[PDB]
Parts: sequence; structure tokens; C-alpha cells
Amino acid sequence: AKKGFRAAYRFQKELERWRLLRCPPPPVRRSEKPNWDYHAEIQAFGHRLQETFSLDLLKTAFVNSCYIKSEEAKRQKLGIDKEAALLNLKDNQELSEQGISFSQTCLTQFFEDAFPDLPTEGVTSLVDFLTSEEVVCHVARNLAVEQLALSAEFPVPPPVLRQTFFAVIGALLQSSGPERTALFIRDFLITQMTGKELFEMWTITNPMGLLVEELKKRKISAPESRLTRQSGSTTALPVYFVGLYCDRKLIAEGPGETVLVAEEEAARVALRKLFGFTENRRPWDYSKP
Amino acid sequence: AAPKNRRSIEVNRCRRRNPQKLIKVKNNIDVCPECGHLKQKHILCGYCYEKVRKETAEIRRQMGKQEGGPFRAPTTETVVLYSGETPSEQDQGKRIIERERKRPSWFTQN
Amino acid sequence: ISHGRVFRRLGLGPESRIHLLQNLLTGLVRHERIEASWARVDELRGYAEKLIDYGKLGDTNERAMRMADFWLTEKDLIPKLFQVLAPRFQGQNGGYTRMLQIPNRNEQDRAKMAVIEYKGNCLPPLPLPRRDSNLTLLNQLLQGLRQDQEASS
Amino acid sequence: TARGTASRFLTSVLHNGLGRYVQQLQRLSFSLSRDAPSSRGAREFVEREVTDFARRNPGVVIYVNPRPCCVPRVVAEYLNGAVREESIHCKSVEEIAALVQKLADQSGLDVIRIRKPFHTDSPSIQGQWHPFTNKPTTLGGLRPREVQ
Amino acid sequence: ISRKWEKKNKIVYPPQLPGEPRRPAEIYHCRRQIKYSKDKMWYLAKLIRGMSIDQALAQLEFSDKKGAQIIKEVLLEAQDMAVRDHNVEFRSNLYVAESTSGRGQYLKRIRYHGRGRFGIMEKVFCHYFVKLVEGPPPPREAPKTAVAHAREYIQELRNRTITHAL
Amino acid sequence: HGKSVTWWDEHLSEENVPFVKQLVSDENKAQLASKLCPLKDEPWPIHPWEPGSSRVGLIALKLGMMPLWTKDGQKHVVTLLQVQDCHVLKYTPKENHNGRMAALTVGGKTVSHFHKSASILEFYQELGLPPKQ
Amino acid sequence: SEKEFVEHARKAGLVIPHERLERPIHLACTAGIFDAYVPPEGDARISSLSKEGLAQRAERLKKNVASQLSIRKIRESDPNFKIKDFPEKAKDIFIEAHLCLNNSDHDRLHTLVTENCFPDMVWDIRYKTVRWSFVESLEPPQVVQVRCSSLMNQGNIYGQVTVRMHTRQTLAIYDRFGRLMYGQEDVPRDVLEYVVFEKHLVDPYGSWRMHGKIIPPWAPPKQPILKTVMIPGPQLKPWEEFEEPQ
Amino acid sequence: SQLSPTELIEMQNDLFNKEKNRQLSLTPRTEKIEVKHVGKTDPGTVFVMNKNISTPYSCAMHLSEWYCRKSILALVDGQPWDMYKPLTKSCEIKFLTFKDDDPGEVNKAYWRSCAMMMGCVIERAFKDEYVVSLVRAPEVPVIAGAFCYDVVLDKRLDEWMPTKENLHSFTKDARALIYKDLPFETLEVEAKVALEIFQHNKYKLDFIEEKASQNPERIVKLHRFGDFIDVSEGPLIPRTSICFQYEVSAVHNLQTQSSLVRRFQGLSLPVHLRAHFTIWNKLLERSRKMVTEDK
Ligand SMILES: [Mg+2]
Ligand SMILES: [Mg+2]
Ligand SMILES: [Mg+2]
Ligand SMILES: [Mg+2]
Ligand SMILES: [Zn+2]
Repeated sequence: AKKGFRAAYRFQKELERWRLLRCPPPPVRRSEKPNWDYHAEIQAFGHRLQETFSLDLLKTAFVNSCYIKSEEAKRQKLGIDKEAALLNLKDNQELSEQGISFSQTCLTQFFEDAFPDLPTEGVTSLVDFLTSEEVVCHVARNLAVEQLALSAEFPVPPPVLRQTFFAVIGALLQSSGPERTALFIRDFLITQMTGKELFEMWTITNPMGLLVEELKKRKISAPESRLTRQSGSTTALPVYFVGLYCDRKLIAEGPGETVLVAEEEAARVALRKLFGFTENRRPWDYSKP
Repeated sequence: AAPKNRRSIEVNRCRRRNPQKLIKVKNNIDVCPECGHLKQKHILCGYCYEKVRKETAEIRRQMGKQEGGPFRAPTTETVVLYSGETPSEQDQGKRIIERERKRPSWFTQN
Repeated sequence: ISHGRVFRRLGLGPESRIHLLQNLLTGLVRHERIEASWARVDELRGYAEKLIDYGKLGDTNERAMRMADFWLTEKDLIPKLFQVLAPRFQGQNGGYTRMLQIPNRNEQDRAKMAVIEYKGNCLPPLPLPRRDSNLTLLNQLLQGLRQDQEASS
Repeated sequence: TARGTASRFLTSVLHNGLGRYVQQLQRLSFSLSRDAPSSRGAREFVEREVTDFARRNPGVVIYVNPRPCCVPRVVAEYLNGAVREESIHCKSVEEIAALVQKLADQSGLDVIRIRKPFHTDSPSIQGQWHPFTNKPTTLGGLRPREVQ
Repeated sequence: ISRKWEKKNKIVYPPQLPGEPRRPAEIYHCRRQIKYSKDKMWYLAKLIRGMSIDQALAQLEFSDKKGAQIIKEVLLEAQDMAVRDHNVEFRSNLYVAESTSGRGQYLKRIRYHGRGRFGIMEKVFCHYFVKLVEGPPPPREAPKTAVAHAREYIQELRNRTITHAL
Repeated sequence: HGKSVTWWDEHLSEENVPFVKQLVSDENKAQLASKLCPLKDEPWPIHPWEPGSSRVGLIALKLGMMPLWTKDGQKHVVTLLQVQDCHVLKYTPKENHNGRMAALTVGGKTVSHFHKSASILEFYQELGLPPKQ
Repeated sequence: SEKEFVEHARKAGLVIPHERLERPIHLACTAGIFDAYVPPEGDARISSLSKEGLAQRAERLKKNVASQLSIRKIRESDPNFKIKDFPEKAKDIFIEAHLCLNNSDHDRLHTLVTENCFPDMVWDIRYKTVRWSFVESLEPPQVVQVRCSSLMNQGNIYGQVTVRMHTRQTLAIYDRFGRLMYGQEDVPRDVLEYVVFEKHLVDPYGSWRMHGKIIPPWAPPKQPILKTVMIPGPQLKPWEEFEEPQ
Repeated sequence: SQLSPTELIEMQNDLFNKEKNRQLSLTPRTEKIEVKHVGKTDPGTVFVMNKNISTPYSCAMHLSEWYCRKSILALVDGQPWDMYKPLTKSCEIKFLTFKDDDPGEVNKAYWRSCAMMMGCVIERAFKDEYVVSLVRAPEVPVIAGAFCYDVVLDKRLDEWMPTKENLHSFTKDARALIYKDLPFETLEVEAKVALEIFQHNKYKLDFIEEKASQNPERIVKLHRFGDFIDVSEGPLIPRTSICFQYEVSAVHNLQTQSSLVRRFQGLSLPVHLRAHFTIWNKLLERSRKMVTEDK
């Protein structure tokens, strides 16, 4: 035995740490943790984005169906009278619909203006991507939407989150004009398109066919695959560069292991030049008109 | 000659977990058609051989009782019998051992 | 370099080897079935086989008699060799002895063990290994071949 | 040491400052003692500075708890989900001020080795070198000893 | 001393919601303070890892090691525990998940030498641990095919990056 | 799968063992007596002797030793080598082996079928000889 | 160099220190059930008939000498005691006891059930999970008989009340791995049980407890187990031959 | 009827599944039957089992893995039972092995099973353009040097007999079939719903008709493994894995007045009995000759 409190206490902390390392505790709502004031949080959410919301509208936005049904479970199981004040809650359904519709419209217009040559199927693909489960959930989670959202099941399953994000968008669209909201969308959505490719989000499976069609439209005829560069054919690691020629002018060119893969690549490149989705392309404009 | 340094645990694990020091798996094990215990294919079954050993012991005991001493062993062939049996004409003129147990299934009359 | 050495070294020396086999043989002629160290039994088997051959030479042969006198230690057995064992081997030239490997000794020395026996003894029979029957699938397939060696001749 | 610890590439949370700048510090929680001497500085800070600080940074919520503790802490919490603990124990008003400022300007990313000072998507405008970029093409595209 | 392995059998799980996969039984069992060495025992314990329990019993049956019969007794006890106490149909349906040897508490004795010197000798003890799981034995891993190696090599070549480059 | 070890004898009955043995040995006699007549079959072209040429060899069996005498009176000791069953087995052409000389492969005395390996048994199967030691 | 192990644990029953006990063992209960009521063999077909069952039960209660002798001993030793109220209390005791087995709360279970019963209902089930619900009582609980054991040593009397009850219960037993073992959770299965209750009288704290559970000799075979089971043949040493009865 | 090769498979399998689920629904509960062990080995052992669920295999699983691997066929009372065929009533069980003294039952079972395998191999080894009609698996004794399957082929195909290449292809495919380990599944059916499964093969329908004709209740014995279904006499071995050496030896054209029928002959041995290379070659030589017993 050694006489003192200090080392004992300090060790109790270690015991706790190991206890948490060996069994991790299931994630808990930030709402159910020691420092919370819902109101102040909302106001902060507003101010930090440099936006102005109606507090009624935003408070409305972070409400979900499931939260209300769970609240009705707690209501009906204890025999309490809630219904008047509880069904006055006005969930986010409406706002979320306005928000998604508007965002899709807005984005679509953005792209349609930036890339005149993108076929409709393509711009549709892009908007589909920036409105995706993944991307929106990511963004919302990092803007502390998951924090404010009222729901059952704390990890907040992704569909509910998407709902909530666009809910907030709609709330903003009511609170300020389509102009301001357009700015918000181009700041927190369009930026997720940074560093991304085209065919990263488009997913089209036969580049050659699509190129032939898009060249019919342009009244150019028959891309001819022609082998340009090659190193080692007999190797386990060959390299081919396939060029695509139109009337003996070279439109585009690409690398690969196999002559097939390379040809396919040159197709993708040509496509990327035609649609004006390119590396060299003008970076997006972030400015105040 | 005394070791110049302590052999580290990595070296040591390399030596004693080596394939050549591991017990090698025996592939010749099978089941005795008789008692359904286990045996190696080239060896008599232990269980069955225990049956035989016990019975042999009892027989020898009872044929030690027929011999009054150490040095008396018969000058004739011997034959062992069981409850409800009688010596054959071919088997008479022989030493006879009579056991109480009924003749065992594996043991034939011959 | 052991090349072409037929006899294995046992006991305290060559003489102790002979006496070990002496005892083993006497045990074998008395009880007609014994069990011992696989190596020693193997070593014994040859002697056990030749003893019957000296027995066949008959009581009156002097060589066979003092041979049996040396090898069979308990003297009372010497008649048994000549008047019991040697008669019941008549037709057969060499078939006198059955030797099988028993499971390893249960004592902590875990030796390799064998049981050795004079054929035609009166004891519960050893559970010898049986060949498969003829009704077994493979053997049947061979029966086919056999009958077609008969049909084609 | 560098081989000893983790590391990360230089990044921002949510492409901050691209479209618009979003202060990443979300909330700030102080815990101090009205009575204990160790918290003395922290108390002064709560009197004079906190108020003003809160106006300078409208987007961060600031919770202050007087409770009976021996070691005053400030818990920063970021949009990133990151939580950073700090001890304001036995410091001036000035030192706490400086500290809280550091907390206000941080990304909330993990502070560890950063592999390289820059981060670029599309470094490559106008091409990226490959073994053929500077090589002349020949007529017919023949190999060195190839005949036609 | 520390006895933990024994308490592993006393865990109770929450009942299974229908539609979820049926959870395989786990039986922890051990024997403490055996007069075998720890290492000698390790070989035996290693031998029977991942074998179906009948296979393990077969292999042990013919080993000449002193430890072999100990482990065999432990396995039989574990089998009967598995069928009786926990609920397992098909006592042949168990395989050996974990098998290992720990060291026990040693006795210390004198070992005499000569010229009046002595060494200090340890009468050695050990523990044997086993954990049986209900099911067929998990399949033994085949070594990498040429195809697999080549894949991995290519993938590695493909993971390369321009270094210190920007 | 734990597949157990097996030998040729294992599953045969007491009836079939003599049979199998007869089968193999008889086919051995047939096969050896069949190739007994080389020159009437399809012999490869015989060439005359060139100066730098080298013959095939044999595989024999060392029997023992014997004395033998020479007309000058001296005594020599000799080794008896018996050729038992000797056949050429395969032929590797000049360019495929040393780049200098062709390689003939020659077999020694006959052995049991049962104790060789599947590969080897196939090799002799397509030949029509019994296996060489 | 000389040190030995300790702690070889042993349980030695010896009568001498067992007799020298200075404070002899105080029992709250008696291990047996004195007189086992043996029910009608047609008790299944009289249960669908209301005024057959009720009539014959009440009749057999009022007609018996021993029954009302004991009911008199209990009434005289313990005032404010009624036979017509009791099957209610008994039923409630039942429901709470098994609802204790659900939650695995042994403290309350020691208030409800007797010392003879507790080992039985708790023992085997402790490493398993039990879900047991009460849905219906088809025939209202009947009081079959009453008995008293007079111990002349202690002057102690134990009232033992046999209540026959017909019931609708749902029982599911889960294995320690959480996998279902005995029976479904959705089937309201019909049960008939003869439940013996006991109370210590001379005791001032006088609890009414659940003593035992009697099963009739004709009782319907209990529902089948889920898993398959094997019953080994006699284990034989080598020299012992097998013998088959017919 | 216009149907793809895959559609036939789908139909038959879905019918089989329907029937099997019907037989399953017929048994309302978990019912306990008491099986006794009449074996020479572990006497007096008594299994307590689920009626129409538990199988003699599942019965061996209570004993030891040794029975599971060694036991090909299960004698229930006096009759051979397939290892995976669910027990019906309470009874007594004995297990049957290849190296057993009077294996003949087991032998028959093995021969049948291999035959069926070959049937499956053949049916799916021909181009979609042609039409392959499996006929039956004529039951030969095993002293006859092979096992065999009868198949009729498309009329434009009547001229050619296979080449060592082709036979070796069949064999390769059968080994492919063995490699993946498929249990043999059994079902007892009524003729009405048996005929609906086969349909397009006439000879099959005839066979079913005769087979159901000799049984009072019109019961037909179905076996299936993987996607393949067939009718057969008597029980089969439990696994595909049991076969080791397997060969499709040769085919022989045999013609009736009303049809031209190809007889596919092959030869095989189980892992337990596997024979040395030389022995194998001799037996394989005998398996090339025509094997005739239809009666
Ligand atoms: Mg020595
Ligand atoms: Mg001294
Ligand atoms: Mg030391
Ligand atoms: Mg030491
Ligand atoms: Zn045996």
C-alpha cells in the first residue's frame, strides 16, 4: 500500500478508458448529452451559414414523421393527453417536397447553362448524383443537420436525413428568395462535384455507341480506331494508346492494358471533349453577381 | 561452450513451431468391423484383443487348477469346453477344460 | 556399417541375447501364445520355427534331444515338444508360427508389441485381419474379368 | 515520431472556403468553480471576455457551467463531429483568451503529421507526363528493327 | 491465480428475433493444473485445432504422449457438457475452435550436482483450454494460386503514385 | 475430406489376389515377347559407321566376381554383369537436349506395377513395356 | 526447496458436528405433501360441463370430514379466514410467481413460493430465458381439499390447501444462445394443474405460499421437444457380452 | 409447346418444390418416433426423432462422424433406405457399408446412382439444336462389367458415334459434377403429378406408367440432384462425392424396330474401394464390351 488519493483517482480514469475500448457504447443523440439548448442551437445553425431563417419554419423543418409516431407511442402507452399540442407539430413533408423539386430545377439550370453540350440524360445523371443519398447525407452530417434533426433511431437512417436536408432548403426558399437559395445550393452541393469525373457519376456502359450517336448529331461520320503507341505486346503488362480518327483528323486518344480497353478509353475521352467536361475546363464560378 | 547471447523469442518460435517438430497426422486409422472402436489398419484391434486376452486368462487359470504343480504339463493335446457340451470322438483322448460361461460368439467349436 | 547382419543385438551381450530367447521360447512352448516386445518376438520367431523342426527329428535323435535340452528350460516341456507339438505339425513344412502386432503397451514406456503363437493351439482365436469378402463391389468387378478369362479360353 | 504516429493528407471539411467560409467551431463548453483558486483566470474570462467573444462569433454556442470542480476545462466541439478537450487550469485571462481563439480558428481535423503542404484535385492541367509524351512518332508506326 | 475461461459458459444472450440466422453453440471447457509440461502439451493442443471432434478424438487415441489421454478426457467431458447442459443435438457436430496450453503454478525443488553444487529444479504444471463450436469444421485455406499472386502484383503496380510530386 | 491411405492389395479378397497377380504377370510375358522382334516391325533407318560416332549403352545387374586366366599364365578377376530386361524407352533429338548429341533413355530390370507412380505407369502404358527399375 | 500446494476441497458429512448444532435448523416449510388428492379419470370431459364440475367439486369439499376439520383448525388459530375468497388469492400468487420467473427476480419469488418449490422452478432454468404469459382462465379456480400437519414437537401447524386450476398459458423457453428450445410464443396452450399451497400458522408473519405442483397419473403427455435426442445403450467393458430383452 | 432448355429445368424444379412443400404441410407438428439400433456395433441405442423430418443420416449424426462417412445405405426393418430419405414411422435401423459382408444392396444402390449421374451428364452435353431423350437406366448386375444408360438422339444425328475426345468430355463433365458435392434427394409421388413433370419425353412417361402399374397406390419414386430429376428403381447413395474414379467408357448403338437407342456405358468406384491404376485399366477394358441384361 502507498498512501494517497491522487494515483488512485488518476488510475480510475484509465480503467474507464479501457472499459470504453473493450466495449464501445452505442452512439447517443447529441440532444441527450449534458449541454443542450435546442433554441440557441437553431439560431446558431442559422447564423453560421450566413442565412436568415424564420425560426418557426426551421423548427418545422427538423421535424419528421417517425419522431411524431414515436412520440405518439409514448403518448398512448402512458395514458397522457398530447393530441392537440402534438398534432400541431406540422411535419416537414411539405417543405421537403418544395425543397427537392426546387433543388433539382436549380441544379438542372446551373448545369444546362455551364455545359451546353451535355445531353439531357447526362445532366439528369448529374443532378441525380448531387441529390444522392450519399452526397447529401455527407453534407448534412457535416453541417450539423443530423444534430438538430428530430427522429427515432439516432444514427438517423439516410432517407430521413435527405428528407431533412431538403426540408431545410425549402425553409430557406420560403424565408428568402430563389436567388439566395440558389447560392446556398451552389455552395453546399455543387462543390461536391469538385475533383470528380464525368463518367465517375454517369455510369454509361458502352462509350463507343454513344460517341457514334453524338457524332451523327454533329454530322461527323465514322470514328476509326487506330493504334498509336504501344510498348511490349508479349508482356504481362503491355501498354496501348488508341487514337480515334474522323476523316483522318484525330479527335481523341487513350491508354490501356488491352487494345479493347484502350479503344474504350479513347471513346470516353472523345465524349469528354464533346460534352466539354474536361480537366482543362473552366473551373466553376463562385462570385456575387 | 556457453551461449553468447539470449536467444530471442522469435528465433525460438521458429525452432519449435517448425513443421518437422509438429506431431504428424496419422491417416491409417479405421473402425473395427466387429466392435466399432478404433484401430490402426496394420494392428490388431485393442478392444477385441482384450476380449480374447481375458478369456485366455480364465482358461489358463482353470488349466492351472488341473495341474497340481509347477512342472506338470500334459503329454496330450488339450481342448476347452463350455456349458452344455460333450467331447467328440475325434477330440477324446485329450485333456479337457470345462468352463461355466456359454461358448462366446467369436469362439468357434472346431 | 551393419550390412548383412541378420541378428539384432539384445540384452547385455550375445550370450544374454541367447538366454532372453531361451526364456521366450520356453514361455512359448508352455503357453503356446505369448506377447512381448515386437523386436524380441520377431527375433524369436526363427528359433521358434526351427525348434519344431528338431522336434520332427524324433525323440531318439541325440542332436535334437540335447538341442531341446538346452532351449527348453523347464525340463517337463521336452516331452511336450516331441509328443504333442511335433506331431501336430506333419503335413506342413514351415507354417508353424503366427505373429501379429498388438496395440502399443499401455505402460508409460509405450513399447511396440507383438503376439506370437503356435498354430493349431487350443485357445480363443486371435482376431486376425480378414480380407474383404468376394461380394464387395471391386471384387465383384474382378469376378467379371475372371469369368471372361474362362469364357475366352 | 513520424513512423510512430498516424498521418493524414491536407484537407478541408466540406470544401470550406470554396463557395463560402463556414466557421467550423460549433460549440464551446466551460466548466469552472466559483470558489476554487485554480479557476480564477477562467472566472475573469467569463466576466469580461466571453460576452464580447460571443458577439464576435455568432455561430458558436457557448455554455458556461459553474460546478464544484478542481480543474477547469473547456470542451470545443466541431461541425466535423470532432471533440477537443482543453485544460484552462491555472491560466491568466490573457492566456485563456488566446486559447479560445485558437479553438475558434481550427478546422477540427485531427492534429497529426500532414504528408504534404498542398492538396490539389486536377494538378495536371495540360497533361501528365507519360513515357510517350516526349517521344517522336515514326512513319507507319514501325518498331526499331521492324520491316514492312 | 485467474479463472476466467470457466465463467465464459455462464453468459446468457438475448433471444433471437425470428428471421435472423441461428447462432452456433459455444462451449468453453478446461482442465487446471495438469502434471504435464506446458510446451509438450502445446504440440498436442496445436494438432487438434480446427478438427471435427471425432477426428480429434481419433488422432489423440493413438498418440503416445502422456498428455494425449488428458486432452482426450477433456474433449469427452466437453462433448457431454455440450449435449446435456447447453443444447446441442448431434454430439458429432462439434469442431475444435480454440485449443491451447497455459502454464500453471510450479513447485520448486533442489537438483543436486557434484562438488557440492546444486541447480534449482521446477516441478512443472499446466492448464489445457478448449473451446468447441457447433457446426461443420471451417474449410482449410488453399495456398495462393498463380492467378491470385499475379492479380495482387498487378494491383500493387496499379496502386503506385507519383511521390513527393506536387 | 480426410482421404485415407491405400495400397494395391488392400480391398482384394483372398480369391482375387492370385488372380490379379496372374493377370499382371501374364500381360508382362505377352508384352516382353511382343517387342522381341524389332527388325520386322518398323526399324528406324540404319546408318553406316562414321569415325566420330558413339553407340548406346546398357543397364546390367552386378552378379558377383570370378577368377579367369590368360594364356600367359596370369590370373585376372572379373565382374559378371547380367543384362536382364533392357529396352530403349524414349528418344530426345539433338537440339532438344544438349544441342550436341541426341539422348536415348534406357530401362533396367522389370519391377512390380503396383509400387510405381501414376505418371510413370502411364509412361510405360503408352510404350507397351512393363515398368523398369 | 520444500514447499507444497494447499487447498484440496472436500465435502464431509459427519453426524457428530451435525448434532452439536446449538441453534437447530429453523424450517419455514415441510418438504412433502401429506395427502395427495387423486382426481377423477374423466376430469377432462366434466370440465366442458359447468354445473357438473362446480357441483361435484363443492360437494366433495363440504362432504369431507378431514377437510372441514382442518378448515376449523385454521379458522380457530387464524381469524378472518375464508374458503370462498381463497382461490382468488391463490390464482394471483400463481400469476405473480411465474411472472417473477420471466424477469428472474428471486427476492419476490422467495416471498411467494415455498422452500420446497423454489429449487424446482428455478434450478434448471437459470441459464435460460423464459417468456411466460397468462391469457385466460377457462374454469374459475376450485378448492379441492385442505389438510394440516400437527407437529407435537414444535406445536407447529402447516395449512396445506390444494387448488385445482384450469388455465390458458403461453410458454416459450429460450436457450442461453438465444435460440428457441421448448415451445412457441404465439400458442395459448391449455393447462390443468393441481397446485398445493402452504402456510405456517404459529408464525406471526403468516405468509400464504405456493408449496407444490401435483400432476395426475393420467395427465396428457406434455408437448414435444424441438431437438432430437439420443439414448445410449449400456456401456460395455470388453469381456461383457450384450443381452437383448423382448 | 415452345420452351427453352432452361425453362424445362425451372418448371420441373418448381413442381418438385411444390410437391415437397405439400408433403411437408401434410405433417402438422413435430411428432416423436422412436428408432432402435439393430446394428452389430452399438446395440440398444435408441434415437428419438422428428417424424417425416429426421433422416437416417441425421440419425448417424448422433453416433459419430464415422457412421456419417462410412454409411452409404440404411436398412430400415427389412428394406433399404436412402440416407437422406426422412423416416416415417417408429422402427429399427441398421447401417450399411461398402466393406460390409453382404454389400449387394449397397452395390445396387451405387450402380444406380452413378448411372443417374451419367444420364444427367449426357442430357446437358448436347447442343440446344438437337433433342436428347433419356430413356431409362436398365438394371444390370454388377458382375456385368459396367453400368449404363439408354438415350435416344435427334434423327439428323443418327450417323455418328463418338470419339475418344467426346467420351473424355463426358467424363470430364461427370468429374465436374462430382467435384461440387451434391446430395441425392428423394421424393414419393403420385403418377398424376409425376407425369406433369416429365411431359415431353415419351419414353419417360411410358416408364412411369409401367412403374406405377405394378404398385397398387400408383406411387412413383423420384430422385433429384442439383437441377436434375429422374425416376429410378430402388434407393441411391447419399452424396455425389462418394464416387472417386469415374469413367464414361463407350457407347453402343442398339436398335429396335420403332426406335434407335444409344446405350452409354461407364464404370466407377467409390472413394472407399478405390482401385490401383493397373487394376482400373483392366476393368476399364472390360467395360467397353456391350452389356446386355434387360431381363
Ligand atoms: Mg540395449
Ligand atoms: Mg557432498
Ligand atoms: Mg537459471
Ligand atoms: Mg529453470
Ligand atoms: Zn474390435
